[PDB]
Amino acid sequence: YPGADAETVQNTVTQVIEQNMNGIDHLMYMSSNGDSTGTATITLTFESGTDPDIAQVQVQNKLALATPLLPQEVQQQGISVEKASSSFLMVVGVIN
Amino acid sequence: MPNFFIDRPIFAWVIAIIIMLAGGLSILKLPVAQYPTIAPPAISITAMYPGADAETVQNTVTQVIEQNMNGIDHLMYMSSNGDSTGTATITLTFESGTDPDIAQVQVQNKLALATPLLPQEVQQQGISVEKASSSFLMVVGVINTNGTMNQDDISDYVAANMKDPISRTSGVGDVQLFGSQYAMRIWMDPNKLNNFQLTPVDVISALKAQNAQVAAGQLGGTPPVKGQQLNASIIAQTRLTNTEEFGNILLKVNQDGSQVRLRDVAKIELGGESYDVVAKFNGQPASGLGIKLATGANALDTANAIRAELAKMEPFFPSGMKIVYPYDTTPFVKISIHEVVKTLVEAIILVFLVMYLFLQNFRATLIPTIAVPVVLLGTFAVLAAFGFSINTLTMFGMVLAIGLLVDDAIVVVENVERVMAEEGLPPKEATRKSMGQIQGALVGIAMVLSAVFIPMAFFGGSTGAIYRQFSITIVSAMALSVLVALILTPALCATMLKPITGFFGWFNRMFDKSTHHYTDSVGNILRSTGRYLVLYLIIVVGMAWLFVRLPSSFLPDEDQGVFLSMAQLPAGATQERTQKVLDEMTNYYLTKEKDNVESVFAVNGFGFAGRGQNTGIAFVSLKDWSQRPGEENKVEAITARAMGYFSQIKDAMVFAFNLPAIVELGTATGFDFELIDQGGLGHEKLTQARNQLFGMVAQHPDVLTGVRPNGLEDTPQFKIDIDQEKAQALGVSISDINTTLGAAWGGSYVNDFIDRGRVKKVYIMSEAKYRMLPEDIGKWYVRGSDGQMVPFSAFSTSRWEYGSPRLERYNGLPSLEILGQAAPGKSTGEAMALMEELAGKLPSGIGYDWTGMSYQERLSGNQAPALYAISLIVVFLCLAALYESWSIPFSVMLVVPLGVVGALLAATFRGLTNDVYFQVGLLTTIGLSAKNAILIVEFAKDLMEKEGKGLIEATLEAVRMRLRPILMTSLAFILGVMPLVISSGAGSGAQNAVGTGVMGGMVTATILAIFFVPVFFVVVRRRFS
Amino acid sequence: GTDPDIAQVQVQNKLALATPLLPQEVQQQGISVEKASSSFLMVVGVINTNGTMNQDDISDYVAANMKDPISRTSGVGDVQLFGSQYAMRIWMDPNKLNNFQLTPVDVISALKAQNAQVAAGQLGGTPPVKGQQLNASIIAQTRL
Amino acid sequence: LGIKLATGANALDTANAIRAELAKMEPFFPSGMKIVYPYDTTPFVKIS
Amino acid sequence: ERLSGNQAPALYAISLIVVFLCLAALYESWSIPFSVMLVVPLGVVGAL
Repeated sequence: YPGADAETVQNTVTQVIEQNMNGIDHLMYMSSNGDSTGTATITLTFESGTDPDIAQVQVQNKLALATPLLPQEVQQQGISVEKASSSFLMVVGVIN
Repeated sequence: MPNFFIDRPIFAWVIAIIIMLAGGLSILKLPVAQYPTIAPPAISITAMYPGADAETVQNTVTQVIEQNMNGIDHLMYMSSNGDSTGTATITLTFESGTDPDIAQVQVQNKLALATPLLPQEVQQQGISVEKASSSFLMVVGVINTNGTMNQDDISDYVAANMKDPISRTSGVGDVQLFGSQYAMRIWMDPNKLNNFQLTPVDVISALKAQNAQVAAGQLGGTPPVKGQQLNASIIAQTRLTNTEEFGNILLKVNQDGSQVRLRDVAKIELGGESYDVVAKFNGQPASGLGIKLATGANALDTANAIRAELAKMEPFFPSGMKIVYPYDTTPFVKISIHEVVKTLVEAIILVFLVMYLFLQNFRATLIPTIAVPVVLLGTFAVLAAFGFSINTLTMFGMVLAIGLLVDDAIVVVENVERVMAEEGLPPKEATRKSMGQIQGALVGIAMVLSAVFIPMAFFGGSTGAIYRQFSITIVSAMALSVLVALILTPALCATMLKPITGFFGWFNRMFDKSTHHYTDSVGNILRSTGRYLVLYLIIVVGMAWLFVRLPSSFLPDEDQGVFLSMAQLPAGATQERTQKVLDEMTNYYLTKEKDNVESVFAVNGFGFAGRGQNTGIAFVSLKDWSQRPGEENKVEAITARAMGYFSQIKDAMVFAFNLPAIVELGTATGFDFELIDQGGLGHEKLTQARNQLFGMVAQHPDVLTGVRPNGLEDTPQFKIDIDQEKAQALGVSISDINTTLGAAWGGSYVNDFIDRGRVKKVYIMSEAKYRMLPEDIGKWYVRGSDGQMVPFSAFSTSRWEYGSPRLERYNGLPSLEILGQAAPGKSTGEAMALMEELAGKLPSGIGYDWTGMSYQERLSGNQAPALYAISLIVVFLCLAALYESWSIPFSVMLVVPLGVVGALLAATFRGLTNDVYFQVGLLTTIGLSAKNAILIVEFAKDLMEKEGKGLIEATLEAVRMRLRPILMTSLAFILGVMPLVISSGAGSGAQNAVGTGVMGGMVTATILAIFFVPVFFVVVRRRFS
Repeated sequence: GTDPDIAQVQVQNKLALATPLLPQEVQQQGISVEKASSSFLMVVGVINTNGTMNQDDISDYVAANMKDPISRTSGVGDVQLFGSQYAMRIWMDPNKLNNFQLTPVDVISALKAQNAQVAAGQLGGTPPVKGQQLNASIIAQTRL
Repeated sequence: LGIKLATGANALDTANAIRAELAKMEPFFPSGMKIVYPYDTTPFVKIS
Repeated sequence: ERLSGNQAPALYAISLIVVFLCLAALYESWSIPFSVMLVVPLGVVGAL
């Protein structure tokens, strides 16, 4: 949500999405945060064993009922849903 | 096995204990819901186009989405409709059993690619893709006792401080809101706008620019200048929040020098997003949340949590609010579940008492009391393995199985009891000999019964979903019972049993006399087998004659405590007139039925058939069952009284009706017809065809009855014609008239704003008093090229014409929903087929198609005889294996008509129907009518083959041996399921259907079988030497 | 062996991050993400014995009344059409346009202004004023 | 119409359904119009 | 880490019982398994 303070992005974007994301199958805990840059990322952690591919479908499916309520600007930017990993597998440094 | 565990009692207990623990653990994890998934998955695509006529939602929204719905897997039929309020839905029904989650995302994805094609307003309002198959767990409604705030305030509060905690509760899979939060509403004023030389386009432009947001970036963000020491983000113009701040929006600066602010040209207030629906509660404003249930969560538990969380926030409600629950399904589930456990515990007591009446020893009656519960707990583990969930179907599919469980415990124990007393063998050795007589038969019973219930599970459509619940429960329970009757009961019998006046002394004396007389009667019959074979034909025709005469239904209706009440007003009736009917409709319930009706959720402007200002609903909630004694205060009686009174109402087609048994589906009674327009003739020509069909079904009043439309008849509608030539002459852009006309009257959604930590819409719309009559069109002014305003009367011609407030489509082509039902005494198959012939002579290019239940019945009906051709043959093969012959199995199969006759006679006399419960009711009677016959024959064959006794002598001994275990099975089972017939309280519609079919069938199955199986065995054996 | 349906979701999930960046003309025409092999399963030809219809009148009927149901039948990924559905063609005349001092931009504006169908609210729609007695939808110009 | 096959779907099962769908459209064809199948590989999956 | 500790008592309680049932089945007595299940504390104390 470009050009949005941390307080405003938290109240408008994250609050709306986080409301319409409770009730997924095998939901363990839900974390979210929005920073001054305007990026508001929500990370869901499913119960160990849930088929990760299917979990994305449910999360992606539910987000559709929430996209209209977000500010008009957010829709243009687009919302990305993809399985996330906390730490790097490796790093490939390039030097001259 | 029986001879392996007999001397290994401990190893039997361990397997019994493991099974018991499996049930205990799985009882605490199994989901509980009123019904399982029955209806096929359905996806609804709702799109709002504010202030749009009925046609427009079709030619720009519904059609465009339909054209782009390509390449979706397992799509069964697509239907849609666009009403006059701007809302169009496209319900896609998929194949039964398809993963709904994958189905929904596929439907959404195609919509996502087609979103750009839709108009700008539709995209701005957003298109919602939901699941329509699921049903509400409960509908919690909040009211306003003091009447100090309208529904909008209540709806806004609910969306802000009640929707969050409820949606975070355990098991709440989806929360819907029956309202709209606040939305800054701007009430324009044509009189004031013309004074200041303004137009609605100017108002829109100012709002779109003076409530925006900016990305100021950073102060000293990368890349910096060398030596920087500070870095902080920049905050630029931010949205407005106060209604006063909106008023100050500067709209125009007069040439003189004065200011023209918005507040001086339009009233501003916090209103609702939509005033289409006006909810009420006993005459007070209200709004509610439609709480659904997540997949795999205790329905009883979740409704307990929700009612507990709302107790936390009870003090925090602003003074005047209160929480009410017009519609809830967990109280009914509580009754429908406990009533079953009251039967599964009454059967155990009855079996304990029944055996104690015959055997007269405590140690004997303790063997079933430990062998029946082990199976009941065991089947839960097997039931939980397949993923099933406790519900009204499986439970009523398990009360039917209690008969199977008992007869697999009475036979094993009773036979052992007979041997000890006749042969005198010790308890540890009597079981070895006793189980040597029926170990083969019991294993055979498992296959034969497994060959009668398994085919039921292979049906298709909605019926297959209901049948699959009964078959798996009965099969699982039956399979375990045989296993637990071959592993555990023999161990208990030997270990527990011991070697061997008043009432019991008299009873034995009388019973001994009876059984001796019974053998005399069969002896007389077997000498004249020819005469009694005639009676077997006079009984089979009776079965066939009565079976056809039995009406066919789907599921019985039950007093769920809530019943709807439609309300339809003539064409064009406004909101005020409807609310007058909905008030005298709510007054009757609270005046003539004050002792039964609890509340009336008098919704307005909403209807199932259609939507508009001339429709209404009232979810009437009745008092608890305990406060409604007798049949005079049931839903069936109350609806009849209300229907009689509402026939006197003028200017309203009011009519009340009870909910369906499974609210997820529709009525599921009758037929569903689509009158497609294949040739592109147009809507007007299509209606001419429907009227032709309606005027031609009248020739067949004895087959088709109550054939009515489901849409809305065309009604007058204002038509405004913009004279293109005149507009150019006066220098007014046609793109400006379309906005002033479309924004002043239809309302527009300019942009969003932030308030109290939430984002809310801003709507502009003319004041209510300036957009009412046709004369008001001339009251609106639009700026010309030179700045001089012109009125709509100068370049607009208006006239009244007819149109359809609710257009409809089907599979992409126009249609006209037609509903109805078959005439009394005529099957839906003939009524359904008659319509095809009638619809086949309509003008060219007008086809048809069956949807809803009829489309499913057009597929399930094919498998009705085919599945029982496999079942009958496989059963015969199993029997031929058990008896080691081809001719003997005829005797076993021929008792099937005996069992059915009792059920049909009882059902017909009680005036029941051939519903789903009854059909399963026959199977257990048929299943438990052969289980008593398979042992009579196998004993006769055993005696004849080993001891060599003559045929007639062998059969007489066989019937004498098996007279006790037949009676205790029938006497205990009939007494066990007698409560289910006398029951008249909550959830009695299902209980009566199951109870009557079983008790009636069992009585004639027991009486006739013990007189006929010996006749069949001798006749079959005689002829097939 | 990859689940073909799960693959499409991920492919189209990523495509939704780039669709806004595409030119408007592409979005209006519509971009379809199909899961179909490049080889044709079969071809359903259509002809007319009379011969009155040309290679386009037949094409319209295939698209109008036949193409849509086929593309939805379970087990069909893509249904290409060997022709073109009808579409009102405006054959412009540069010799005449210059004569009347016009341009294609003016013609585009005229089509959007006049061949446009506008939502027009209702007569006394909600919220009404006490004493109302009639409610009828308003209709303005529609698609030509 | 050049019909393609969705990945993972049976070739002969789909072709059986498509020929069933057209049967519901043949009756309403205007005068002269007729359906001819100039190319289909499914029969080879059946005759073979 | 918290979840590991919470379900630890159930893991030992249910594993001990299953052995008792499995031992009793093999030894056809409710006492001899009670004479082999009394050595586990002599084993656990070794690990601690």
